[PDB]
Amino acid sequence: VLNDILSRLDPPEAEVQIDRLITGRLQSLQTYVTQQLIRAAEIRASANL
Amino acid sequence: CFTNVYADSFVIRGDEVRQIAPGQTGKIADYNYKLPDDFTGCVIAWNSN
Repeated sequence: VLNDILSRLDPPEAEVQIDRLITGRLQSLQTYVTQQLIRAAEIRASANL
Repeated sequence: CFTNVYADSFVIRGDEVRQIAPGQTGKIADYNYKLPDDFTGCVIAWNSN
């Protein structure tokens, strides 16, 4: 929970924690987007067929 | 080289020397002198008993 980190820790370490969270969430989003791209290529092949 | 150099001089007690640093809290940091979290520069302290 981002809000708990913001409210609980001091900014110097909350910044590192939110950096970790942002990296993780960005990686998850990138994985989802790549999977969507591949599945959409599959569906485009199906639609061409 | 730098475009701005600002020597800030004052006196504290030894236990409070730790408070003169970015991201610190306490009497001195909260109410007397507060550095920015992204402070760039040097802090120098020496006993003057």
